[PDB]
Amino acid sequence: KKPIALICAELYKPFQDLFAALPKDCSEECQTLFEDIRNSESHASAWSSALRIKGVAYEGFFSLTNSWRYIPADLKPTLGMAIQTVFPDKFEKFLERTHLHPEYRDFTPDYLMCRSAVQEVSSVSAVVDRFKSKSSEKGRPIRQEESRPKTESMQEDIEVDELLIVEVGYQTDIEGKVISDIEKWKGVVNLMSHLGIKVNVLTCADNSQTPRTDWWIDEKYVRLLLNSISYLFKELLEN
Amino acid sequence: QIVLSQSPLSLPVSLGDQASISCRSSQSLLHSNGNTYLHWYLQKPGQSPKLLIYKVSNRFSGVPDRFSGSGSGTDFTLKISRVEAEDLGVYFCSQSTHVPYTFGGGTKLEIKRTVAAPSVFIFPPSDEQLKSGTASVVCLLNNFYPREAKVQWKVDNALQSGNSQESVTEQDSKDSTYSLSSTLTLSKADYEKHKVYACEVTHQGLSSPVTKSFNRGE
Amino acid sequence: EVKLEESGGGLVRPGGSRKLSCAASGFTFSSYGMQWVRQAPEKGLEWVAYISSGSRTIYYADTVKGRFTISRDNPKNTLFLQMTSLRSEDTAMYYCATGYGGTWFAYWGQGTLVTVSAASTKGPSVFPLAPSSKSTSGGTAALGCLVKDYFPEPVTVSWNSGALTSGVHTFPAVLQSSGLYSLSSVVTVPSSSLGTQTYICNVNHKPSNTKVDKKVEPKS
Ligand SMILES: [Mn+2]
Repeated sequence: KKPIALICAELYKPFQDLFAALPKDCSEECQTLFEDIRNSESHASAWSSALRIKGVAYEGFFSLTNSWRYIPADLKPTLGMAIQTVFPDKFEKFLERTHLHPEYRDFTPDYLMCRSAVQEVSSVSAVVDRFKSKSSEKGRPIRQEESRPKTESMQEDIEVDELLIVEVGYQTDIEGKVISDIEKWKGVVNLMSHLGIKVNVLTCADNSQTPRTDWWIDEKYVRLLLNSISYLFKELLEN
Repeated sequence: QIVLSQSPLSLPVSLGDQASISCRSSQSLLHSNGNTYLHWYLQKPGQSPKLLIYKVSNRFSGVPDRFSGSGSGTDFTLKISRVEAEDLGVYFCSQSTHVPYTFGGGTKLEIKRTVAAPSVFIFPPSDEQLKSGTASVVCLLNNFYPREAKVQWKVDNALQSGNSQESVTEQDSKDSTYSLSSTLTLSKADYEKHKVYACEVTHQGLSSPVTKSFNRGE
Repeated sequence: EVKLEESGGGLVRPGGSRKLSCAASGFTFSSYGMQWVRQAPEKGLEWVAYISSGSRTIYYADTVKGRFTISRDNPKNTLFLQMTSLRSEDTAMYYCATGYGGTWFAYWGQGTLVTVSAASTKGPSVFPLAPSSKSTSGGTAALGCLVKDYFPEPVTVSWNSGALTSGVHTFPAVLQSSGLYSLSSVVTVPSSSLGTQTYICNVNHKPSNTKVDKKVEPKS
């Protein structure tokens, strides 16, 4: 019985608390989207907007929890970009081996980092360890794959550049998300093995049923999403 | 797994001469990071291994400079430019490019010397042991070179098999010879039913095979 | 000086367990990967396990996987190898090593001997190898001792409390089908000293706390 616009007014404060905590660029994108919902003629149009908010806000909060930079989708580097700038001596070979699979060059993960525009991180192993720790401590489904030429050992007398590819998400089928993600990147990982490039792929996901202390985002951010974007989804259906 | 094939299995060499030892890899040891993790070790008799050369050609700090290594990919060599007495022992190559880290089977460096024929000695069982129900007969091949020797037991001219064991010393660090023992073990009852206990030794330093025997009751 | 000191070796029953330790000194232990290597008697070297400085990466030989755990305590400068479900094939000298800057074996310990066997500790029977005409060549006589049926390995043999070292050949032990060991030790001496010099072989077998002194004499 409530019009979509009136739904947005009742949730004015929860959504103000949301926009205040998200990173700037992320906060603006959700704000634009929110006014699209408020001015949404249809329930279909509103629903797609709400979904995009759910994903954008969650990723902003994932950036905050890990102190990583939130990158709007438009600015996110592709795999080819990372290879070209981070491993320039191998980019030509990278092209030849992606002739039969050129979509590899256009793979765009949520986070594309390298060891200290590809973002930088102080240690890739530390990031993998904390994912592996919480997965083991709380039972949270992850998938994780490292490139490895032949059966090469790690070495102590030299340092090599390396990539960390990360995929995140806020959807109800958590196992389905990490399974599909790792399957998408498997060919790439195997490609990187044959080029001698060291990469790690991580993938994880939360849904609203996950206990508020066990998410990949801080619990304070869990309450912000549950109080705003998830209530909005409930209002949109019951009206 | 990387198989490392060493040749020769053993290397006789005169003091002051050069020596080359070959290590063949079943796959390239070039690591994607640019380095090649092939290394060389000397194990002297009784001691733990010592690193000689790491990543193909870097001499480990403190290692005498008569040792050097070269190669690339799957072919690698260790050279001792001028062999010294202390270089007696087993040389191993090993890689750490791939997991599992693996070793070659080892090349034994042998110091060449003039042929030396064995002194052949024989010892009847002692009365203490015979009191306990068994009879060991010892045949000793002392201070011989080179190592190839053949030692067989004959009791009353019947060849013995299945009842003797043999043991050989490492190459002596002072005189470069070998010593060998062969022990024939019979029951006391079997021992007292035969007379002639003989040790037959073949070695190139002898003009012909030497049978060294005794009569039981003598 | 970089030093690695292993301990923890000894006798174990098949299927049994054992923990090796390695105390490291002379370098910043916590900054370097550590390794275990082993050598079965009379055989070549075999790599066992590696562990990175921060313990994140661990590698095992396929033959110890599921039975051996490598670990370390960096504030205590100690490397460990926990051995379980051991087999006779695991009998070996076990060395800890490090590359002090790479994955090569630059520094090694003196090693610790692990024996996996159901044989029961036993001191040796020591029998004389008496000098005689059958053991004389020129002015030289050979004599010795037969050191029979001891377990486990380590036996030390010396002559006249160590005073007699020239011409001594103590032979490597043979593992017998009984599961015990035997060796012999011989020495050549001037035949002119038989009956004027006394020859005593001293056999020390620490695992059974057995020390045997055997006088070796020409026989009547
Ligand atoms: Mn995502």
